[PDB]
Amino acid sequence: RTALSPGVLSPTRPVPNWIARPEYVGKPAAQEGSEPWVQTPEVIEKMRVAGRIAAGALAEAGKAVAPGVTTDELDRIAHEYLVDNGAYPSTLGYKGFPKSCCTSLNEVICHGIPDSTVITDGDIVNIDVTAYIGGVHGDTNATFPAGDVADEHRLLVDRTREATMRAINTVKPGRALSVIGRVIESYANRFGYNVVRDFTGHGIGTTFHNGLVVLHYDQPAVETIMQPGMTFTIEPMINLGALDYEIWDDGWTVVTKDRKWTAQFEHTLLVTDTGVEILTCL
Ligand SMILES: CO[C@@H](C(=O)NC1Cc2ccccc2C1)[C@H](O)[C@@H](O)[C@H](O)/C=C/C(C)(C)C
Ligand SMILES: [Mn+2]
Ligand SMILES: [Mn+2]
Repeated sequence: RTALSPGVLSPTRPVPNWIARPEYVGKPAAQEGSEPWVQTPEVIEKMRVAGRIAAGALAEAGKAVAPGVTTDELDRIAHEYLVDNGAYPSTLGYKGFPKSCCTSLNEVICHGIPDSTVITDGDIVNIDVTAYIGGVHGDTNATFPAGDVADEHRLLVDRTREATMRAINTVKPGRALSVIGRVIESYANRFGYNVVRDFTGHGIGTTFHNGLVVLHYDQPAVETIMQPGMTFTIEPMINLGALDYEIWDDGWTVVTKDRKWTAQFEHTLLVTDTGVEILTCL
């Protein structure tokens, strides 16, 4: 189709009052960035719940991706899943973000705002859902095809899923955190793709972005070694075209400047005593 432009947002969706809000709702910023990177066993138990719920909501929204649906509808479906399972949608009110997930079509790198945009045949759409429950967060995203997607776009989506999975498989106690982005970027560059730098994965736990940064490109200056009980996301955004990007007037939606398409996948991971566990499985 043509380059995307913003549509119209629906009103704020209410959350039942008994579901606890993260502290950052309504505030300019969150109290995050200095929390421990290794979680207690009690928080890891709570994060398995949050991760399962976020994974259910992402799958339920994903089922609705089809030509003719709006991105606003994918948000209604994710929102209703979260609140029916007693979770707060962590994006809603983080730095004023106005919706309960991010929906990023085609050339949107990330942080697309669900709205009246209608998906058509051949689009790809990333849906990114985070659940807050039990005082902890779980964060996952995936790119879904709508209709008959062109080969070059189907391959970019399947290879971005593959790069994410190959990076997950490196996680274990003692591994250098920098191996994640060496594996992702070495694999993506086999095909001529370019791995986004300015947006990264992150530690997550009782806070959304806890100060730990997970890079998806090769950066051996990072000295961090993975520890049992560390929790973080791997969420590479991979571009067909160049890395240059622009931000829309809403101050959220990030688009490639050349309008070439881009895909992303994300899980929340636990470093176990021997390897890795995906917490955002249902
Ligand atoms: C691509 O997006 C990731 C992202 O911006 N990382 C940054 C890594 C990092 C490191 C330190 C501090 C903040 C951050 C955010 C983000 O974590 C998404 O996965 C999340 O679902 C969306 C969150 C909103 C839209 C509410 C922001
Ligand atoms: Mn996410
Ligand atoms: Mn994330």
